[PDB]
Amino acid sequence: DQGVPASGQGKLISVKTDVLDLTINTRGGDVEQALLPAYPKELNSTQPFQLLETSPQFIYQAQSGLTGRDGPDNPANGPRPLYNVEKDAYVLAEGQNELQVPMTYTDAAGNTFTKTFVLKRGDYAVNVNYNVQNAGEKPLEISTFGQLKQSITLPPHLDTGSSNFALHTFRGAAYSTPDEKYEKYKFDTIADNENLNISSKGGWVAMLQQYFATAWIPHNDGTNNFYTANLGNGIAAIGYKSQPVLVQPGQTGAMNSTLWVGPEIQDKMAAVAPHLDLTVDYGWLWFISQPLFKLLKWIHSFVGNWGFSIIIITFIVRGIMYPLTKAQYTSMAKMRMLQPKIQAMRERLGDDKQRISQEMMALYKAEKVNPLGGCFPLLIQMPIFLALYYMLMGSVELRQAPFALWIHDLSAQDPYYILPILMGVTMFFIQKMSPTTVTDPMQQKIMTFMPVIFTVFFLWFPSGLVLYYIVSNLVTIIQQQLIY
Repeated sequence: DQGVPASGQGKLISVKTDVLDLTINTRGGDVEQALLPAYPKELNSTQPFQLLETSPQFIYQAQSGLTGRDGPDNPANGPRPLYNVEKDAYVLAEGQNELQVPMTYTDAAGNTFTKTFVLKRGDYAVNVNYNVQNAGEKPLEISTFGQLKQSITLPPHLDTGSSNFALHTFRGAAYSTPDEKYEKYKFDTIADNENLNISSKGGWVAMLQQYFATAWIPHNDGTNNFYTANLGNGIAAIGYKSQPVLVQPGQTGAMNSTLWVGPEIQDKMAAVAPHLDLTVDYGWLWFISQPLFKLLKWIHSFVGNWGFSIIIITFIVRGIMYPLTKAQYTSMAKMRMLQPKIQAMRERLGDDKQRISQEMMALYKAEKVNPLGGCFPLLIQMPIFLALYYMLMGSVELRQAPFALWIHDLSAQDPYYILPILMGVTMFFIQKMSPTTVTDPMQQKIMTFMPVIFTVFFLWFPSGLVLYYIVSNLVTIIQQQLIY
């Protein structure tokens, strides 16, 4: 049950469905390229997104085969199997929901091995099935393997735009085990030859990027061997080897596995394999971004527009936090009332900062007013900002999602940078109509600059996030115009 073959030269065939465009090497049955038509390469582009790729500058393939004592893919048994395919192109026909691509190989002793890819319409989980006919008079020991192979360094077009994200979206390997429901493996750890070597009863191995994932999900009754491997020259690998299966003389056997190669849609992935939906990287705030997205998607089932759904989610969470905003408003009201007492205490005590502080903090403690003051609503807005940010940057459904007028991508920044200036205009409205609890000119000096510093803040942030806080502060303004 040991030994994974290297890539071999062979005839290439195409396999097309409505959502997948695969190139498959007949030697071994590896997927060398995979295109997703339902996801354009970039906004306003007719090219499909390229997930798997075999290129001189970059490699990313999903390999599989039969290893073990008698597995033809085992290098100890010779060269990789050169399967025979009847035609070079396989297309999903109209009215047909399922497409099968069989590949056969007969060894010198008469044993036949059939690798058949089974695809279905609108489905990103491709089934890789094996059928082995034993011709000899002693059993065959066969083990299923599946390997994901990719260059460690992404090709130059990797990064642009002056590190718009302070921390990039994750790109690397990951796996799941009945003991560890989801763990991540860095390519750099693999590059240092510190490899994974664990057992798992079921589970899956995977490779991840911002919006798309590849994964091998074994289907057997034994204990698999999940592994990573530094193949060298900057090529990382993760995969699995199944428990060996015996095939007695004159008997036929069947081995199954599933390959996911598509977008990180949690609803669709959770049905293919348990915990597979966790491949989406919601950052450290996973426990709030996943609920936020689930309800945002729930709103999308009614409105049908992701931007308006973000406008609605702002109203929802402005309502859940209204007692907190009203308590802070009550707190800030009493800070305005105590300004004459704190100026009179300052002129009574003199230049004694310590007892001025204790007396100010004690008077603040008697009638509950927040010592943090004006930056407390900025403090509690810090998790929701990061939560919504990781939700927009991690949800494939929001990728290239339009809103209205000049916004055709809620996940991307405003190309005209008009939304970040609009939010600064609303903040300039807020600070002017509100008493803004000004007491010292030094800290007040930066408060007049807050509209523009916070404008250039949102200049490199997703339009869907800027949109949220735009209508969030329109709710703030509408409240104080209706009270006054």
